[PDB]
Amino acid sequence: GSSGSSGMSVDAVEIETLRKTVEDYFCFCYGKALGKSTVVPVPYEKMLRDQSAVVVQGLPEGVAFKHPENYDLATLKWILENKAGISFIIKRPFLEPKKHVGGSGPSSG
Repeated sequence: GSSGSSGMSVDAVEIETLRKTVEDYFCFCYGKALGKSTVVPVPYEKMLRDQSAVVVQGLPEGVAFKHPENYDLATLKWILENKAGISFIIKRPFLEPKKHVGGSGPSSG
């Protein structure tokens, strides 16, 4: 058995929860500008190499569009604060093959 079991900080669940909120947002702005009825996952890996297909506005100073995990807890809060303003401009959809029709009806469980 364990003697001095050391869990995780209580505030930790915060810094982690914040990164998630920002992660989704980027998806909302991206999918929203596309004109779809659902959120789309922003391909950071791709956007990183090619920052033209989709632009990002409403960002702070001395910053650079990147994963919401690379930003310090401090910065993270900012994004969420001035998020309502953050916008996304789609210049062109990345190059990728479409997916064949399979099963409709997205659910959780």
